[PDB]
Amino acid sequence: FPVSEARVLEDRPLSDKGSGDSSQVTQVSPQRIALRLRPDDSKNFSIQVRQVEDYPVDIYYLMDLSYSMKDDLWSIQNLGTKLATQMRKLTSNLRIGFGAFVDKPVSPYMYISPPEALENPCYDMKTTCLPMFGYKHVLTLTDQVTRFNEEVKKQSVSRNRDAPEGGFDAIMQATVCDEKIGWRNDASHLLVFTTDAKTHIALDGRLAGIVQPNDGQCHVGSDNHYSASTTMDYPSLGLMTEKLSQKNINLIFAVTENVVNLYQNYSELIPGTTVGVLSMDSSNVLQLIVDAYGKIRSKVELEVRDLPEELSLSFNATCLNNEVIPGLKSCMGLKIGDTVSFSIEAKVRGCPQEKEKSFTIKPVGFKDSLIVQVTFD
Amino acid sequence: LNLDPVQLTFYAGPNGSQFGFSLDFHKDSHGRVAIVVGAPRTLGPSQEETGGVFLCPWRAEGGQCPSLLFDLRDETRNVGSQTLQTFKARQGLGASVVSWSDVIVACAPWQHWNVLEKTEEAEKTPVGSCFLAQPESGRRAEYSPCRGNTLSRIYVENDFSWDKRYCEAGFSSVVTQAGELVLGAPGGYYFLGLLAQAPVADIFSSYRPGILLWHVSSQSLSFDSSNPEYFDGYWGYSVAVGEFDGDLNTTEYVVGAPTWSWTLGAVEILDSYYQRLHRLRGEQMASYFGHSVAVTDVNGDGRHDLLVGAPLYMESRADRKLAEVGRVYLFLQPRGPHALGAPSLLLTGTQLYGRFGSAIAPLGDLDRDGYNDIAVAAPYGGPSGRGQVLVFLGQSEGLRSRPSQVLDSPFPTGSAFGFSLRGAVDIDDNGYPDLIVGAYGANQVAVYRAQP
Amino acid sequence: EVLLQQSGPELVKPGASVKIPCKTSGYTFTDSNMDWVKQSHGKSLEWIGDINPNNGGTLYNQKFKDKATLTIDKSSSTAYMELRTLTSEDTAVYYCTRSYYGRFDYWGQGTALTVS
Amino acid sequence: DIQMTQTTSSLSASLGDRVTISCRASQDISNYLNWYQQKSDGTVKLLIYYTSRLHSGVPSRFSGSGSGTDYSLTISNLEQEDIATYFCQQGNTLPPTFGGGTKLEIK
Ligand SMILES: *[C@@H]1O[C@H](CO)[C@@H](O[C@@H]2O[C@H](CO)[C@@H](O[C@H]3O[C@H](CO)[C@@H](O)[C@H](O[C@H]4O[C@H](CO)[C@@H](O)[C@H](O)[C@@H]4O)[C@@H]3O)[C@H](O)[C@H]2NC(C)=O)[C@H](O)[C@H]1NC(C)=O
Ligand SMILES: *[C@@H]1O[C@H](CO)[C@@H](O[C@@H]2O[C@H](CO)[C@@H](O[C@H]3O[C@H](CO)[C@@H](O)[C@H](O)[C@@H]3O)[C@H](O)[C@H]2NC(C)=O)[C@H](O)[C@H]1NC(C)=O
Ligand SMILES: *[C@@H]1O[C@H](CO)[C@@H](O[C@@H]2O[C@H](CO)[C@@H](O)[C@H](O)[C@H]2NC(C)=O)[C@H](O)[C@H]1NC(C)=O
Ligand SMILES: *[C@@H]1O[C@H](CO)[C@@H](O)[C@H](O)[C@H]1NC(C)=O
Ligand SMILES: [Ca+2]
Ligand SMILES: [Ca+2]
Ligand SMILES: [Ca+2]
Ligand SMILES: [Ca+2]
Ligand SMILES: [Ca+2]
Ligand SMILES: [Ca+2]
Ligand SMILES: [Mg+2]
Repeated sequence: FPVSEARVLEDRPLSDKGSGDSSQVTQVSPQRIALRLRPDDSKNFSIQVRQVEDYPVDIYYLMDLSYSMKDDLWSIQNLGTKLATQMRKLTSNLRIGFGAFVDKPVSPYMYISPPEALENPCYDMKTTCLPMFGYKHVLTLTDQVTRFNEEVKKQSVSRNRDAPEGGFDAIMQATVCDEKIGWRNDASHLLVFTTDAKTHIALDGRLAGIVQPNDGQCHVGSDNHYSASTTMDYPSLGLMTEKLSQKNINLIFAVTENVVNLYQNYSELIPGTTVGVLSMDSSNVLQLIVDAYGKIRSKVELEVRDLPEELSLSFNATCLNNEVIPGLKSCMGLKIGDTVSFSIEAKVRGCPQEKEKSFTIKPVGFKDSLIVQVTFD
Repeated sequence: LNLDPVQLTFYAGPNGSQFGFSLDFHKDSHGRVAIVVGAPRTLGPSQEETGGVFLCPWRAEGGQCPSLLFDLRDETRNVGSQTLQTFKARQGLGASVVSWSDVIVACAPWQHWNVLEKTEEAEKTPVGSCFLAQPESGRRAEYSPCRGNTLSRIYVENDFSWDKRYCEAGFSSVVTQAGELVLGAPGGYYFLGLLAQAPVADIFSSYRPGILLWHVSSQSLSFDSSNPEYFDGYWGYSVAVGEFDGDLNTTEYVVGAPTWSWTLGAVEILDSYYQRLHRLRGEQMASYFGHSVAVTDVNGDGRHDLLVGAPLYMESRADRKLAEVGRVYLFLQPRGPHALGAPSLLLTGTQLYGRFGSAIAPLGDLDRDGYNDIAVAAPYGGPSGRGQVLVFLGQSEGLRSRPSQVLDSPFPTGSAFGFSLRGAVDIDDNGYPDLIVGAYGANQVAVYRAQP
Repeated sequence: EVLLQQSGPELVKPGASVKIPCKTSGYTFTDSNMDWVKQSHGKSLEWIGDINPNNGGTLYNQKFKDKATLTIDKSSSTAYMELRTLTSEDTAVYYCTRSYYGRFDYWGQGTALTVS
Repeated sequence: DIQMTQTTSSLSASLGDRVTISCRASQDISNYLNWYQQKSDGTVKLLIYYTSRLHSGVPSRFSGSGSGTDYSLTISNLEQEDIATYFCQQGNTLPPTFGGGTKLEIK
């Protein structure tokens, strides 16, 4: 009679520290499974992920730049130096970048009359401000932090027409442009998204005449501007949470208290995200990144990629040293260092017409992954 | 059930013009059902994309289509001490067309407008317009309800009250049976949304070619709410008409605000005075509950059951926590003592990012069994992502759970097939309504004749 | 002008059913439902059952659901509620209202019922 | 279900005057609330529906100004023909439950 059996392949030990140069710190074990399972059966396999100490962090400070945001360019204009020395004890070597956005530089989101308004939209107002930009990458993720406090002083706000902002055009380009921003692949990425108003979503740009839906490509050209922003719709939350996962990005909505309940509701639709509280003058964002890095390393919610519809799951978590919670994926309240475990039971359905497949049981925001080379004898 | 797609008829417009963005039938004086198709990117006389409308006659061979000669030239008028100025440039003349059985109300939401008084101006913005045209008598007539002339120095001193400059009126237009014209201006009152109801016969009567600013004096716009839920609601993004309050004289609008109450979205029902009868809040945020409303009796009880598209609705699966597929609601209007507002049926798409529900078309009695049968479209559904149109018959308690038949797009990928449908119009007199689908990405329109 | 002219007063021995007919005049019958309301001795009235003229819908109050077999006469534009197993506590006035878009527009007379 | 209460079950004021029939909803309903005038010896007819929509055959004095749970019928110029029991009906969720009934008295 046939029997089912499953072997590990790599199953390397979890790494205590993460300050190693290129030792390839692994935060998941095992790494490969050779699940051999008969039609209409189930054979479990247990994994144990871990948050390692001193793991590289990528703080890409993608902030709004509307006119209401000008009270905030005078606080951030010394950030980066403070963020380094105050995150230097929670990570060994971080890279900080800087994105920016207002909205689609098109009507009716921008003032296009009198013709001077396109040159500076602060024309009816007494002041002056830069023209509108959809998303202008400003600083690539760099190890040295004195490059960030210098490259924010050279930033100024641009004002729009409607209260919503084209934030999600920026969150998605910053996610699907790995070479431009410079996401360190062997690191955990925090996309601090500083805004103070609601954001447009897909099918929202039809007011501007834009109907081509977002496709998810790196349209940030060599000029470090979002090029196709006046001919491509905003990204839907569905097509944004896919990119935010596929690049292992832990989004941090660093938003204002008047809009927190708006984003505390989005972050239940985007896995692996945090919502903060930003003061009027954005003087707490230095403290807000850290509390959002201690609240996103306090969760190991497991996401599954390329799961075939036949191979169902029903997996019992393993929280702190006893807590077998069948059906849970979200052992929360963890620490920087404490390892957890999981007990995954693959519920196969029938005999797949393809002999072999493979999926991934990687945790959210971690490149380290469990690929399951499923086989069928 | 009976929309045999083996032999279509393809109507094609100028390449690169989005021919098929918005369409509607038009019964001429002889009963010759001719297709009106809106092409918001057709080149004008200045080698610039200023829309255009292609009154396609019904040919069993499809092909090209003669356009409706409209005004695509910028008009300026020094009326009073103000430089009234229309910028018909990128105006999308055809972004939403509709026909009142002899009149082609083809709108242009992104038609700008500006008035100057010696120093200042109204901050040129898309007030939109709706060019009306009788194909027989050929008498054009514009109708722009939001062409104000208040200087911008006053709007800033009124907290942007009655700031109907951003209207984009004609974004979604529907013409009632009695003869009104119900524009949807999802930028009116500073992106809070409004409607304009001016009877068609009273637009031709009160249109003088040459003067840009004029009030119809029979129109009736909506009201500028100050409820922070309404802010940035894009109210009127897609409107439809039905009968929801008993008086068969008045008609009730089915306005859909997709970004309502911080992106949640709600489809409001309101009588001819814009007093809210009903309001249907959406399930979850960032789903455009209300991007595409439709109204038809889908259970043969005499009540106008409305349908609400939620193109960006993220369903719950076992692999993806929330995989965006779209959802079409069905709020059966209760014939009993209770009230409309509980979603009777929840149709959900299958393909990720298919936007299942961005265009619903009340085909009417498609198989002649008494009950009307809508047809939903996923512009990026199907197993490949080239578009799809699903036909949901309504049996007795609302619609059928499973689509009767799907219409996989015959156009290449990117055509956005299904972005605009129309139904309940027999185009060749088989006795059965014939569905036509607007694939604007491929600059074509497909006609699906319903063989019995 | 539509009048929902109902029947007259009845008297019933306890434990025996009673039929309450509600004739409709003008107003083509199948436009709207034909609800029913019971007004007790304390002049507090709660409704009993709905019925759909096109096809018997029989939407009830789940409190009268047993002893209110609602019937209808589409052809003769009449509507019944056939109360059953009557008791001394269900002597009241039974209106024969019409729903129409979730209102109760038009009721008509009101059948006095008495149980001895 | 939803229990509808009219606190003042017996209101009284002089003729030609304005009085406001209150009505409260236990559970928050929308703006679905009818109003019924029942005078002596039956003959109950429909007043304003959907919290303010005058019926076809009703004077223009009746008007309602409710929203949420707190509903009202502010009758103006109380004539001799307006003394009756006024019932408020919820008509949102099955089953539609009427009010306690406000007796009116000319003083
Ligand atoms: C983030 O998500 C939260 C939960 O997902 C939202 O809270 C919800 O807010 C909605 C209203 O948008 C509310 O829905 C019902 O709430 C009432 C029931 O308790 C009901 O009465 C409401 O209907 C109306 O009632 C009165 C009538 O005048 C109005 O004053 C109300 O404002 C409302 O319009 C409505 O049907 C949920 O109950 C509520 N849930 C919870 C758990 O509190 C947040 O609003 C949301 N934040 C955002 C979108 O910024
Ligand atoms: C994940 O948690 C599940 C919830 O407890 C668990 O299901 C339970 O598993 C135990 C295992 O012993 C079963 O206990 C025994 O029950 C009867 C005797 O009463 C035996 O016939 C069974 O074969 C079994 O040995 C529970 O009955 C079962 N509860 C159910 C099915 O509702 C899973 O086993 C857990 N899986 C993993 C991988 O941890
Ligand atoms: C999931 O797989 C694990 C593999 O270790 C199973 O764990 C063993 O289960 C047997 C019987 O259930 C025990 O006698 C062993 O002591 C367990 N091993 C350890 C290290 O504790 C587990 O049983 C499997 N899941 C289920 C539901 O049986
Ligand atoms: C239409 O124009 C597009 C872009 O200019 C081009 O790619 C396509 O080949 C054209 N199609 C035809 C039929 O000319
Ligand atoms: Ca600010
Ligand atoms: Ca903006
Ligand atoms: Ca009406
Ligand atoms: Ca119906
Ligand atoms: Ca049918
Ligand atoms: Ca036909
Ligand atoms: Mg702003």
